[PDB]
Amino acid sequence: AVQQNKPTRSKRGMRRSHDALTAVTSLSVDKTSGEKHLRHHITADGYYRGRKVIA
Amino acid sequence: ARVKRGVIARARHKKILKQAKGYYGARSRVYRVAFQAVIKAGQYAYRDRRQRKRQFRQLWIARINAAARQNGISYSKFINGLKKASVEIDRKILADIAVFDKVAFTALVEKAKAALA
Amino acid sequence: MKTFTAKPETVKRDWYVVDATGKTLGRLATELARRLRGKHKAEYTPHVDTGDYIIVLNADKVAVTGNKRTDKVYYHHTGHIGGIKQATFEEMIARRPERVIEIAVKGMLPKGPLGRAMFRKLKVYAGNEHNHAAQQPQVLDI
Amino acid sequence: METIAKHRHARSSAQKVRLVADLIRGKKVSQALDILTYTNKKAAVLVKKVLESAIANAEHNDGADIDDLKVTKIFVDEGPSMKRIMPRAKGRADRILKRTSHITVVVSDR
Amino acid sequence: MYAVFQSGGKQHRVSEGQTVRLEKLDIATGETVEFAEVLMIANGEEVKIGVPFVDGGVIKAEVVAHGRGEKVKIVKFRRRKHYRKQQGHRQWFTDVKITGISA
Amino acid sequence: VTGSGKKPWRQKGTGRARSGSIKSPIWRSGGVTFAARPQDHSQKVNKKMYRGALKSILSELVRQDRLIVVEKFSVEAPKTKLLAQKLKDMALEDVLIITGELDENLFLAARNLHKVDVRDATGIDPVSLIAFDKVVMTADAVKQVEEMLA
RNA sequence: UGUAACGGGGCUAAACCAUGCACCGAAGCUGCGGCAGCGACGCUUAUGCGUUGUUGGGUAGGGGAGCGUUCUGUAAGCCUGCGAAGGUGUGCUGUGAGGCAUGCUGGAGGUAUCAGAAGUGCGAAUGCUGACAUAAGUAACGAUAAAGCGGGUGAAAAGCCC
RNA sequence: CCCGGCGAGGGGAGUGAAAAAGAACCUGAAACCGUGUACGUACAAGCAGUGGGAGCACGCUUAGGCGUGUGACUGCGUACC
Repeated sequence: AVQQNKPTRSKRGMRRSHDALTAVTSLSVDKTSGEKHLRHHITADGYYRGRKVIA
Repeated sequence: ARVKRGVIARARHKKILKQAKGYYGARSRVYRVAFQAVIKAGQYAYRDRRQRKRQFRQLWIARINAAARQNGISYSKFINGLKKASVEIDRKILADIAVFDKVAFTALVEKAKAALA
Repeated sequence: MKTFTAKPETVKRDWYVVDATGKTLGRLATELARRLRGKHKAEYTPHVDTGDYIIVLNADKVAVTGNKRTDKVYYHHTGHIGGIKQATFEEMIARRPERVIEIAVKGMLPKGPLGRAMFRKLKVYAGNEHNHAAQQPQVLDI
Repeated sequence: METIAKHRHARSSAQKVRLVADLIRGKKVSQALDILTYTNKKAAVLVKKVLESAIANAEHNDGADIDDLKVTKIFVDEGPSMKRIMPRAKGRADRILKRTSHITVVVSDR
Repeated sequence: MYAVFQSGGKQHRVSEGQTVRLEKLDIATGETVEFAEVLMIANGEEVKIGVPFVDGGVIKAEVVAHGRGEKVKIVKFRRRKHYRKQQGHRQWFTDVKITGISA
Repeated sequence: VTGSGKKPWRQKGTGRARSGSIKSPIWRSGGVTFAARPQDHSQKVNKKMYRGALKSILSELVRQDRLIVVEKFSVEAPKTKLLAQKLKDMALEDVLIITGELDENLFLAARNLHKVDVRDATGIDPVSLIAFDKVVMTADAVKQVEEMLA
C-alpha cells in the first residue's frame, strides 16, 4: 500500500511525460462565412458546409 | 543574555551546502544528506590520494611492459637489466619516454639487454 | 607534468586476420583478448579502447586438448520457469561455431561498456573467407 | 516592449494550468488564441483571458501591431493555498488545500 | 633536446625554456640553481643515458615563484564510533625556469 | 509556567512521542530548563587586597604622570562655566578631582560636566582611578589618602 | 530457483614436487617537503632560539590549547545615508573551529583591543511549532427514487426560474 | 485610461526617496515549485561519490595554455545515528 521511501522529482516528471494535452491540428474554414470551427461540427453562427442550419 | 542562534547556524549550513554543489538530488539541497555526502567525499578523497599513487604506477608499468615487448624483452628482464646497468630512471619517466620518443627507449632496451644477456 | 593519455579521436587502429585452424582454444583467445584491449601498444590507456580489429577465420577448426571436445559443457539460462539449457563442445561447434570463440573471448574481456565496444572489434567467421577485403587485413600469426 | 500580463490567485492548481500553458509557448498569438479557444479545459479560459489582456496591454499601452505578437514567456507559479478541514471516517480529521496559481504571459514582437 | 634529472626526491623531464614546479628549495626568488645530477640528455636521436648522473651536463634554471598548492582538506571519520577529524594542508613548491641543458 | 499537569495523549497507543505535560522545555510556549533566579553577584575582596590594589594604582598613577597634586582647588560660585574655564586653563580634558573635603559648591558645579567628577577621599574607588585620564587632588586629600591607606 | 565444490574465462599446463633467478605487490621502510609533542645539549634564561634523538591509529575516559555567538566596561570613543546590521555571490587566507576583503540587495545601525558574564554552538530524542513536499492529479465526490426537452435569465446553464 | 462579467486580477498614468514600500505592504532566508541558457543522457545495472579523463560551451591570455560549468568512459567504493 504505502511506499518504502518517497519518489524523486525526476521519477515524477518522467511519469508526467505522457500527460501532455494534444492540440487541435488546424481548425477548418467555412466556405461562405469564413469562420473557424472544428471538423464535422457546425460553426458558432450555425453554419455547416455552407448551409445555415440552426436559427 | 539570551543568545539566538539563527545567523551562526545558517552560516554553518551554507558552508556545508557549498561543498555539496553538484550532487544528485537531496544530496545537494537537503542539509542532512549533504552533510553525509560531504563527509564521505572527504573519506574518499583521502583514500584516493593513496590509490592515485598506486594506480599511476600500475599504468606506467603496463606501458613500459608494452613498449618493451615491442623491443623483444619483457618488463621483468628490462627492469633487472636496468638495475644491473645502474640507471636511476623511474617508471614515470620511462613510460613518458616509451610513448613520446621511441628512439631513447630502443637505446635503453639495448643497454639493458647488453647488461642482462 | 601529467602523464600521457590517449584520445579516442586520434587513435589509429589496425586490422588483422587470424587463421584459427588447428590451434588451442584458450591460448588463441588470450592472445585475441590481449590484442583487443590494446595492451600491446605503448600508448595504452585503461579507459580508451586502444586495440585493433581482428577477423578470426576458421572457427570450425579450433582444437581443445584432453577430453574437452565431448565434455566441456556450456551452460546458459533462459531466465524462465526452471529451464537451464546446456550444450557440450561438439554440438556447440556443429550448431553455432562462432559462439565458442566469442564466448571464450568475452569471458576474458573487462565488463562494462568499454569491454562491449572492444568485443565489437572482434569479427569471427567459420569459413576460410571473409568479406572484409576493403580494409586490408594483415596476417597476424600466433 | 515585452508587455507582461498576470492573473494572481487563479482558482486552479498550477499543474492543471501548466498543462495548457505548455500548449501555447512560443506560438504566434493568433494560433495561441484559437488553440486556447478550442481546448476543453477551464485552465484554457483562464489563460485565454490573461493572453487577451496581454494583447490589449500591448495594443493600448505601447505601440501597435496586433499580428506580430508571439507568446514568448508564459509561466505558472504556485500561489497561496487555503487550508480546509475534511471530516473522514472514525473521527479523524483531514486537511484539503484549495490550491491557487499565478499565471503570467509575456508577449512581444521579438 | 630534453633532459631527465632528479630534483626533490623524484625525477623530472625537461625542455629548454619550460617552467617546472618542483619541491621547495632554500633559494631566493631572483637567483639561479644548477642541478648537476642529470640522469639523461637526449638531443636528436643521440641519446646519452648514463651509469648514473652521466657526465658533464649541467641544468641551470632560474627561480621565479614560491607559492603554495591548492588547499587539501583531510577528513578522518570512523562511523558509529563518535570520532571525526578535520585538517587542512597546503604544500610549498618552487617554480624554476629552465634556461639551458649542457652537453 | 501556566498550564495544567494533564498528559496531552496516552502513554501507549498513538504514533506520537511520549509526553507528560505541555510545560516541558522541549515544547513551545512552556519552558526554561534551568531558569534564572535573582542572584547575588557580589564577591568578597580582602581588606588587605583592596588596600594593596589602591596602593598599586596610586604608585602607577604617579609613575605614569597622570597624577597632578594641587595646593588648593577653589571655585567660588556653583556655576559650571567657572569650573569649565578653570579646567581649560589647567589644560584638562578628562578629570577626576579628589578634593580633601566635598564642599557642596564645587560638587554642584561639576554635575553637568561629563568628563569631570568630584569625589571625597573616602569615595576613592579603583575603577574611577583607572577610568579618568588625569586624577587631580588637593594636598590635604593626598594626606587623607595616605593616612587612610598607609 | 540457475551452471554453482577454480571468483570467472579458460588451462593438459595456466596442475603438482623440487631447485633457482627476476619482477609485481601495503597507508610497512627509504627519499623529498611541512607541522606538532616529549627529552637531552648549548646560547643569556623577552621561560625563548638553535642542535640532536624519538614520538604522532584510537572508543570509554583523563589532560592541555583555542574559535565563534549574545550582553557589560573601555565607549558621549571609533566606523557608518559618498550606506550599518541582516541577505546573497566571488576572491583570498588560517592546522581547525574561522577570519578579511569586495559585487548586488537592504535602508539604520554596528563595534576594535583587552577584560567580564553565559538562556553560548543541534541532525537524530516515534523531540515541539510553523511552512512545504510525497503518494497523486491518484481514491473519492455520501443510498442504484430517474430523468428528457423547449423557453427565459445571464459573460456563461446538466443542476436556477417557468 | 485600457482588457475583463458596469468582476477578481492586471498593465499604464500619478503620489512618493523607494510601489521587486500597494494595504496578501520593512528585511525577505531555507525547504518546495517553475521558466530560460550551457553541457550530459534513450545497449546500459547497485550508498550516486571519489581518483583519472576525452569532448563540448563560455571567458580571457604572454597566443603556449589557464579558469568556470558539464562530464562520456574508467579504478576504487554496501548512508548516518
